[PDB]
Formats: sequence, C-alpha cells, structure tokens
Amino acid sequence: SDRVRSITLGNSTITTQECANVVVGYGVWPTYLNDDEATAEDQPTQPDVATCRFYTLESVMWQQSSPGWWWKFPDALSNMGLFGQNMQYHYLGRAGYTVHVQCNASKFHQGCLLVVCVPEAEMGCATLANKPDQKSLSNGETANMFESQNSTGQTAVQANVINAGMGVGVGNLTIFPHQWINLRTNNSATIVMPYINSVPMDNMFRHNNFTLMIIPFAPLSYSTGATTYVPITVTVAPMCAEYNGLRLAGK
Amino acid sequence: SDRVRSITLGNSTITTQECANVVVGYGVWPTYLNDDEATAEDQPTQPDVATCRFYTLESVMWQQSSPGWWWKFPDALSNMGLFGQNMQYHYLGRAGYTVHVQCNASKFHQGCLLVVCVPEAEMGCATLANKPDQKSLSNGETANMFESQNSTGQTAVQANVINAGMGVGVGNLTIFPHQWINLRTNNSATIVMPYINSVPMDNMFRHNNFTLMIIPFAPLSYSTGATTYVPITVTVAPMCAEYNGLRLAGK
Amino acid sequence: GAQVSTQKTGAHEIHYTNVNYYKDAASNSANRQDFTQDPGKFTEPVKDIMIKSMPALN
Amino acid sequence: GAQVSTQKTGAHEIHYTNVNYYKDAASNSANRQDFTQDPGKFTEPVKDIMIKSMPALN
Amino acid sequence: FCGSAMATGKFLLAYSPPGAGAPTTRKEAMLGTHVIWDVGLQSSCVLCIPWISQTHYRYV
Amino acid sequence: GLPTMLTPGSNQFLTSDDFQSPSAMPQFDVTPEMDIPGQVNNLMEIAEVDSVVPVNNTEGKVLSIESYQIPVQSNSTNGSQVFGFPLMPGASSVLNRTLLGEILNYYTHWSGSIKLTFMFCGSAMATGKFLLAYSPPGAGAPTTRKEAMLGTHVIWDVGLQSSCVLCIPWISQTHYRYVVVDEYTAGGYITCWYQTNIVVPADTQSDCKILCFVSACNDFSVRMLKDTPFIKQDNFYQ
Amino acid sequence: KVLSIESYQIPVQSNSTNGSQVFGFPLMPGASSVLNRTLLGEILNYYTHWSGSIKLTFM
Amino acid sequence: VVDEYTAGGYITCWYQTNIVVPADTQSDCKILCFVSACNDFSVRMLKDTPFIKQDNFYQ
Amino acid sequence: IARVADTIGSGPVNSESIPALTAAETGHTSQVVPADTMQTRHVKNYHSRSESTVENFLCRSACVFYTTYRNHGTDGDNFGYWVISTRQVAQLRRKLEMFTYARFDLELTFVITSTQEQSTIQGQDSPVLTHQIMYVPPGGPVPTKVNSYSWQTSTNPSVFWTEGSAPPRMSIPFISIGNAYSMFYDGWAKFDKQGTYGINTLNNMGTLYMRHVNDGSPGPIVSTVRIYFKPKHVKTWVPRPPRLCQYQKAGNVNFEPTGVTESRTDITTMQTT
Ligand SMILES: CCCCCCCCCCCCCCCC(=O)O
Ligand SMILES: CCCCCCCCCCCCCC(=O)O
Ligand SMILES: CCCCCCCCCCCCCC(=O)O
Repeated sequence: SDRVRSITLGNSTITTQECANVVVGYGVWPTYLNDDEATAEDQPTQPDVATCRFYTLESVMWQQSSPGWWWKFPDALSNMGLFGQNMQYHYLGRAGYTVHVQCNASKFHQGCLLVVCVPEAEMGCATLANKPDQKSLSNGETANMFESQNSTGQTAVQANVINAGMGVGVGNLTIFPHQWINLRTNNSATIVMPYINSVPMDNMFRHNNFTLMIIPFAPLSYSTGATTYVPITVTVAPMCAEYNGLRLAGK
Repeated sequence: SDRVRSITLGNSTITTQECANVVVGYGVWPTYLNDDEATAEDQPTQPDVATCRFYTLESVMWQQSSPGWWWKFPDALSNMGLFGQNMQYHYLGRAGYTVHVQCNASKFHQGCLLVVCVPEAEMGCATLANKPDQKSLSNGETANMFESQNSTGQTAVQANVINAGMGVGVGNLTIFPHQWINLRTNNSATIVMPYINSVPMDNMFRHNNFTLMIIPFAPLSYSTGATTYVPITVTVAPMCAEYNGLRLAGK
Repeated sequence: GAQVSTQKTGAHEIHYTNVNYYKDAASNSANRQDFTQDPGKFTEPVKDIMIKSMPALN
Repeated sequence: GAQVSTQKTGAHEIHYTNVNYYKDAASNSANRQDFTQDPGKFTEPVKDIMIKSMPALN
Repeated sequence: FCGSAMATGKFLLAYSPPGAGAPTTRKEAMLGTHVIWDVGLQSSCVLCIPWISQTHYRYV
Repeated sequence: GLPTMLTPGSNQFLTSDDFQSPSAMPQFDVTPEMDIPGQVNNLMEIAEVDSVVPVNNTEGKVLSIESYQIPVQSNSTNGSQVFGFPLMPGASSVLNRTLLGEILNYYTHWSGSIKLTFMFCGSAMATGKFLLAYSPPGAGAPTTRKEAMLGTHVIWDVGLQSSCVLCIPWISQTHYRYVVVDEYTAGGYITCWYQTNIVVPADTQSDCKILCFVSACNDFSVRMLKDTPFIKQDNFYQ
Repeated sequence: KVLSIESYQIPVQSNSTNGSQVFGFPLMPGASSVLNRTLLGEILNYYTHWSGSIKLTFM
Repeated sequence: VVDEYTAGGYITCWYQTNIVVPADTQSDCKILCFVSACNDFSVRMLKDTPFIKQDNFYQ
Repeated sequence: IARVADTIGSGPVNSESIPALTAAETGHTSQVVPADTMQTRHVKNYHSRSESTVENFLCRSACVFYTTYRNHGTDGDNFGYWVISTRQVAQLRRKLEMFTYARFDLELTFVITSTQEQSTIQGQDSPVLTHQIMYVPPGGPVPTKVNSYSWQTSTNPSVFWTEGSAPPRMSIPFISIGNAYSMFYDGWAKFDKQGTYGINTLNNMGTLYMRHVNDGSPGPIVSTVRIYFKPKHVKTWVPRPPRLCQYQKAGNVNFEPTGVTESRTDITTMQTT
C-alpha cells in the first residue's frame, strides 16, 4: 500500500512497512548546481555513489521524561565515510539530504514525536552576554538533548524545549518541513531536504545550515510489563553532493 | 484479498481467511492418465465425487517441545470412506492430493512450522542391521512423531528430526514442495500434489510414495495466561483418483 | 549422414564433425550440450503470479 | 565440415585437410600459422608521429 | 462468531443425510457434507444444506 | 598414414557385436533360394500358437498324458473349484514348458495379454457351466466362487461350441514383467469353478476331461535375450 | 546446537543497549561451515569455481 | 576452497532499533536464514566432494 | 547457450515498490537481483552454466566395484561374480541419489589387472592371459564351476579380453521395466508388507561372472576386475537433498544421526573457517 516504501541510495537501502509519506522539502527535489547559478570556476567533484548514500547516526533512548534531541548537519556527517573525507579536502560543498527517523513500538505504546528540519537554526546561549561554545551547538554524530527546564552555563545553549533553543514557539515549528511519528500510526518519518542557502555553495565546516529536531509532544507511555527501551535511530543520506576548492585537508 | 481462499472438492469445502498462497507441486496440476501413458487395458474406475473429497485426519497438539510429525499417504487415507474402499478392491490406483494443514494462534503466540511433502521418503531404522517394522513407518490416520534425540529399538525408525528419518539435512527439505505456517503471518498451508512415480499406476497398499512432514523450526512460545492447547489439523483430498484391477478386497 | 556442430569455445573474442557407426541409439556419445533451464518448477511453484515489486501478502 | 588449408611450402619455385573430432575447442591442434605483427607498440610508443627523415627534436 | 477479535478458531460445520445414524465423532462427520469455517475478519459463515431427498417434497 | 587414436574396446571380443569380416571363401556361389513353406521371421509367431497346458501336473501324473487332462465330474455340492494356478508364464511349472513359456525362458521381460482356451472333451449328452476367473494380485488367491466372481471372469456354457477363451488382460503397474518369480511383478491367479453341475443322462459317463491351451495375444512382447535354465550339458557330445 | 534444530534458529531479544550484533559469518558458500551444507553449498563442493550474486532471506 | 586471494567479505546483522514488545508477550524471538543463488550464478570445474567417504564396499 | 543473465543498470529509488520485502511462508523463492537493492552498473555477463547440466555432472566414469579371482582355485571355484548395483560405493551413490528418478544409458568399462602371488614354483614363464566376463540376466543359468557349460554364452552377452590391450568397453541401454530408474522406494515387496522394505525391492538387474579363459599355469596368479559405470543420455526427476550422513548398507538408507554442519565458537566468530 502507501504505508510501505523503500529508498535505495548507493549501496544502501531502507525498507519501511509502516510509514506515512515522504515530505519533500518545499516541493523541490535536490539537484546539481547549474551553470547559470554557479560562480566557482573549477570543475567540481561529484563522488555520486561513495558519498550519496545512507549513514546511520548514534541512537538515543526514548524515555518518559525525554524533552527531545537535535543534530546539526553536515556536522553530524563530518566523520561519516567518504562524505566526511570530501568535506575536509574541499573549501566549498553542496548537498541535499534524505532524512529517515525510525522508532518502533509495541502497539500498546503511545507517544508522538515531532520530526522537523529547521534551516539556519541559530541557537541562543544560556548566558545572555556570552555565546554558546562549539560543542554545545553540535556534538557531531551524537545528539544534543533539549531540557525541560531553564539551562545554566557560561557557554551552554539555552536548551529549554519550549522555545526550541531559538526563542520561538515550539508549536510553531511546523512552518518548516516536518513530520510526526505517532506510535499508533507509523514507526518512521522521512524528509527530503534540498540545499537551502543564500549562496550556491558554502563551507561545510563553519556552516550547517539546517538542524534536525526530534521533540516528543505526547510523552512515551506504556503499562508495566511492556518493553521500556524504545530507541530512535536516525539515517541521513546526502543527495547530489558536489565539491569545489580542493586543497590540503582540514578541518 | 489474496489471504482469503476457498477450496471446494466433492461435498466438502475449506475456507481460510489467513493463508499465504497455494503451492502446486512442481507446477503440475493433477490429471487423469492418458491413453498414450497407460499400460493397463481394462477400463478404470473413476468415482470422482465420493472419493475426490476432503478427509480430516486425527489432530495433534503443538507443544513447546514437539519435534514434529509425519504421515504416509495414501496409507493415511486407507480407511477414509469410499477412497479406502476402492483401494482395497483394486490392484492399481492413481491420485493427486490437495493437502491443507491448519493451525491457528492468538497473535501473541509465536512459532514457525515447515510443511513439506517428500516424494519417495524412504526412512531408516534405529538398528543399522534391521529394517523398520510396518507400524513405525506409517500409523495410518495417526501421526508418527519425530524425536529430538537418537532413537532406539530393533524395529524402530531413526526419528531424530535433524536428519528427518532419511539421512539428510532437515534444513534442505525445502527442495520438495513445501510451505511455512508462521503464526504471526498465516494459520494454514496448502499444497497441491500431482501423482509422482516411475510407473503410471501403482499398488496403493505397498507403496506411498510421498510423506507429509510438519517440523517446527521455531518452537511454540507464549506468555503465561495464554491458551496452551494449539492443535494442528490435517485435511487431505485425493484429486483425479482412478482405479484399475478390480478383484476381491484386500488388504 | 555427417553432423557438423559447433565446438565449445570461449566468449568475448570452430566446428566438429560427427558420424554414427552403430545401429543402436544408446551406442552414441553423451549429450554434452543440452542447455535447457526451467527453474520455475522449484522456485515459483505457487498458484498466483506473485509479482516481485508487489507485496507478497496484502 | 572439412577445412582445406595451404601447407607451409617454400618460396621462389600443396593443401592439407582438417576435420575436428571433439566437442571442445581446446581439443584442436595448434595455430601454427597465425602470422600477425604489430611492433609499433614497443618500438614507437610515443605520442607524436616522429617522422624518420625529420629531426627528432627541434 | 460473537467472541473477541483476539480469539481464533476453526470449526467444522457438517450435514449428514439420513440412512445411517447421527455422527458421534468428527471422523464420521467429515464423511458427509461440511464446511470448514476459519474465523477472522469475516465473522460469519454459511453452511448450505442442499436438498438431498428421494421425494420432491417433505412433510412438515 | 591417417593419424588415428585407439579408444577403449580395441581388440575385444564382444559376442553380440555387428562388424564386417573377410570371407574365407571369396566369390562362393551359394545355392539358389527356394520357396519353402512355413517361414518364421519372429519368435512371437510361435508364442501366438495354441499349446496344451499340463494343469494336472501332480506328482504321479507328470510322467503321463494325464498331466494335460483336467478332471471334471458331477458333484453333490455347489461352487467347487476345478483348478487354479498363478499367472507366471515364465516361472510357473503349469506354463513354463509350453510353446509360450519355452520361448519366454530365453528372455528376461514379457508383456501383453494371454489367452486360455478350454476344450470340453466329454460326451455330447453332458452339459455344464463353468466360471473361468482371473484375479489381479494384491489380495490372496480366491478360495471360494463368491470371491472369484469379484475379479475378471467368463461364464462358460458348454454346448455345440466346445471351446471357450478366457483372455487374461494386461493389468500391471509396470510395462514389462520379469520371467523369473518376483514379488514386485506378481501376476495374479487363474481359477476355475463350477457355475452349475455336470448334468448327464443315464448310461453316460459322469467323469469328463477338459483341455487347456495357452497362446499370446497381438500385444504380447519379450525383451532382453538370455540363456535357458531348461537345457544343460556336462561335457561335449561325441 | 549443531546436533539440534536450534542450529537454524537465530536468537533475537529485547536489549538495554543500542546497536548490538545479532550474527556474523564470512561469505564463503563452499568453505564456511555456516553455508557449505545447504543446497547451494552442497552443490558448490562438487565444483572448484563459483561466481554470481547470493540472496539471504530472513524470516 | 578457502583462499586469501579470493576472499569474499563478511555478512553481519545488527539492531537498527530494539525488539519492542507489549506486556504478556515473549521478548525472545527466532529468525530464520535462507540462502539461494541469483540468476547470474555459475559453477565450474567439477570435482569430488569432501563430504562423503567410504572405507570398504557396502555389503 | 546456458548463459547467465546480464546485470542491468539501476540508479537511486524512492517509491512504494518493495522488492526486498516478501513472504517466505508462501514457499516461493524470491527473485530479487542485485539491481533491486543498490545502484548497479551494466555488466555483460558471458558466464555459462554448461558444466552444471545433469549430463555433464553425471557423465564421468566411476568405479562401482572390484573383485578378485585366481587361476588355480579349488575345485574350482576360481572365478568371480558381482550382483549388479549402484549402491556399494559412496561417491557415485551420492550423485545418483540427488534425484528420485533417472533414465539413462550406460557406458560400461572394465580394468583387469593381474598379480603374481608368493610361491616357490620357479621358474615361471606364463603366456598372456585372456579373461571372459559373462553377464547373466535374471533367471538365466548360473556358472557353478570355472569350466561349466554356462560359459558357452550362446545367448548371454560376454566380452573376451586379452591383457596388454585397451580396457574393454560396451554400451548398455536403459533396461528397467519401469519408466525410470528409482533411486528411492518407500514401499515393501510383498502386499502384506512383510519382507524387504526399500530400494532393494527393485534391484533385479542381474549378475556378472569373471574367469580366466586360460588353463591354470603352475605359478599362482590373482586377477582383479574393476567395473566402471558412466551414465549417458540422462534425464532426472524430483531432486532431493544430498546425503548428509555416511552410508552403512547397500540395500537400505540406514544411517547414524549426524550433525547439521561443523560447529563454530559463537554466533559472530568470523573464523569459519
Ligand atoms: C558383457 C557385459 C554386459 C553387462 C551388462 C550390464 C547390464 C546391467 C544393468 C546396469 C544398469 C543398472 C542401473 C540401476 C540404477 C539404480 O538402481 O539406481
Ligand atoms: C569424429 C569425426 C568423424 C570423421 C568422419 C569419418 C567417418 C566417415 C565419414 C563419411 C561421411 C559420409 C557419410 C554420410 O553420408 O553421412
Ligand atoms: C587429417 C586429415 C583428415 C582426413 C579426413 C578424415 C575424416 C573424415 C572426413 C569426413 C568429411 C565429411 C565431414 C564434413 O562434412 O565436414
């Protein structure tokens, strides 16, 4: 039916028997930069198979008091195979992403997760005068956790989930490309993100520029005697990745 | 859908709401012997309704430590209605079989049964010098049970399930027409078996020549408080049964 | 009555002759090149067509 | 299927027949008269044509 | 079948014309006209009792 | 010369080979052929001829002409047996020495239908009805007339036509059978009973003789030539 | 397990950690003891060379 | 046969998530493996098997 | 041509079609190719399945028996015999038994070798030896002595062979009374089910008899004849799993229960092997 779906990228495949649909960005499928949009003159690199493939991040464990998590991209993929390698040797880069969040339950479990990709998600620090340090913003392959109370710390991020680290209403995050994992309905959510930026290409190490947030709006719940370990796995795949500006490796 | 199915033979009918499919032998539907394949000259008998119908054997009870069962045919039908009668009064016979194995569970039960029809399933004795006696090979309408350990006995059959009584690998039995009853998927399995033999007709009392095996590869399992009595019923129907060589009754 | 057939050669960059000498067909040589294949008997013995991309069970 | 070829004879002042008996092409006899020559691979592997009478380097 | 949705069963609905007694075991009932009923999403099943008599009509 | 390779079987003497050899008498002029009566092209033309069966081959009768005579008499009971023997034309002593059985013993396999003709060699004033039955294997041999009529049979009424034929049809699971006795290729049983009595007037003999003949039908065939166990020899005949 | 039907059964259970291994074996259909006794591996042992793609179905 | 020049690789299975089950259900489950060749599979150079042996003639 | 399938090119996919998911309960073996679960290139495959045909797999000469006979004997009683069967050797029996039914012609070859025995009969200068193999079909007269009348071979086929020459060979057609040779039989010989059970019920092929055609010389000599079978013009039906347990008898399928495979340390050890 329309609940089944498969996605093959590179030498990787993801099957889902209980999905909702695919959310495709803003109706735009990711493509390669055209000649009339390009400004960098050297012939770009396009690995096209070794990089445009699925990578699985580190899983988290959904608990009854989990406020939520977030990843930064492509910082989360900065050490993933040849995709991270091309990022180090190149000054400029460009990709779109297929994002697949997967969480299965027992049909007696309940809870609803919001899965959203926020472009240019600039986050505030817990101390108003300071700035968040590098690790609080993006731990790479590891998720940074939202809090269900005000954060403290000179370099900490204001990770109170009610504002989503950005100073907005967390219920208003549905303006971005989003989906819901509702345990009674579906065990996965997938979003295809095109490349969004104010320039045709950017440095992949000092800019993201979208964040993945997973926020439980309905908490996890079950009766005693059921499985209590409900993990959420994240599998991202860059699409149409190209690179410009080859030189020595860094960072 | 394709999970429902009905089979009407004679004055009998079997409905199934949760099946997988029908396995038809080696792609051959059973038929009557043709003039250019026949060698016996007398006009054969074809009851065609009173014999080509469904017969239900004796049920067994699936337990958590059941190695498996087996029936021999048409010895299992040798006392079933008019099909057994025509077998006694005739020297030669010929039939194909629809086999329907049925086992239902509670959707909290688990276990996987292999249902296979083995042509010419010659079985070995527990004592290497001797031969298995008549009852160990085929109890007729009653199932002979596999063991989960080496058998003993002068006339006993070597019923250790790991070799399936034949001296082969039990996991390699899928070369024959087979099916699986997986309790989470389907509650029945059906196989249509044509007549397979090196002669156009044979004596139905001194030759089988296929066996039905039901081997649980995944054991039966459930949590306490669930139903613990899970029976397996077998319903076979001869197809296109014809008979030659009428004389006094025997055996 | 001589039969000229194609020898077994390699692919990606060659005939032999045969005469039968005896009156019985069993005296002939082996049918070394009878290449026929029908795996569907054993791999797809089911009644319905069972297309690949479709779900096996509804 | 008999192949009549030219024997190896002398120049400046003669066929044989061949029949294949076996089904494999490896059972045949050697290709004693496969006269092909392409020495340019090893003697002139350079990119430019390098005419003889001209100077090799300007 | 007015039981639960988690319950499952198979039932043999049999009809036997007269001439012998009433069947006393399932082995004797399957010789007659019957329908094996598998419970599931379709909750009902029909056993059609065909008209097998020697006369055209019967007495009430 | 022509290059050639010797293969297995060279310089071997196989007694059933078809080769050409040189004639030790070149240009010999054979006698002109003559039209002789009774030319035989197939051995099956000999098996298809009737030959008397020694059904009464008991311990004393076998050295006498009384072996062929099947005794039938007037009885006081009903349904008695007259004779019975198994359908083994190659192995049974009731059949293996006839023209059909003598030819079978040179072969390993047979197949086809058999005829059993019966001539009633009693008086013209005698009358009888006989049940000639054949029963395929799988059950035992019938022991009463009630069990013989379930099988293949012919009720024989004696009269102006003195003979009757019981055609033993070919009912087996294989295409051929073994001339030797084998349980896999059992053939069945031929039996004869009284359908009525031998009723005779006064001053007539109640005891009569019946004769048996056995010949093959037009679908009969043999296979795999062998030597006979019937002829032997210790040393060369001088 | 090798003398029992439990050889074919691959145990999977609910865990408390994340990313555990379930099984692992080498791709040697002719030599590996995990494969050389199946219908595919039993046929390979009559031959010296193989080639092609393999399917691994999981129920 | 096993040869280092023609190594084949490794087949592994991991948990992408957990086996999540409701109450009154068995957390322990079984999985089954099947192996079959694809339509591009092929073998070559017939040999004898190391699987069957014999010391003397079967009587 | 038994040419395998080419690999088709396939790019990325995102759709509802699920080639990797199926129901193995159906008994259907999935027809997934590598081009369904990954981006493949185009490969023109020129590999052929010409060597796995049942004719090529079975058309190999195999020794099925050997026996010995002497020249002196008593009295004698110096000759050999073999009741023909294909189940006294392990190697050819396992190949033939991968199928339930087979029809084929045979190529029969013999390899006869003679050996000098220990003695003190010096000096010995013995002319070349000649052997006679006689085949007696079921029911024919059997040789009782090394010089009995049955060796006349008036109707029984026999091959005479002198040592030092090519091993003798002859072809046999398909000779069974059934429509196919049976490797397996799941019934008895008698209708009451007493007696022989299994494939021995259908074993009625005949017997071979061997002797020296020469009169015995003073020096003792023992000859051994090796019989070789070669299936030809093969047709097989109903393949079955290969024999896993070691054979024990020729007449039956009796076995000693064997493990499914070779064991290893744990479920994840890559040392296999
Ligand atoms: C002079 C040499 C003649 C010998 C002729 C030998 C003929 C015997 C038959 C050989 C075929 C037996 C094949 C049986 C197959 C089986 O039982 O599976
Ligand atoms: C195995 C190669 C055999 C070569 C040919 C040698 C045998 C004689 C061939 C005679 C050809 C003419 C016969 C015919 O008309 O078919
Ligand atoms: C090496 C010289 C071989 C001489 C020829 C002997 C072999 C038989 C030739 C038969 C020719 C007819 C066959 C054909 O049609 O090609």
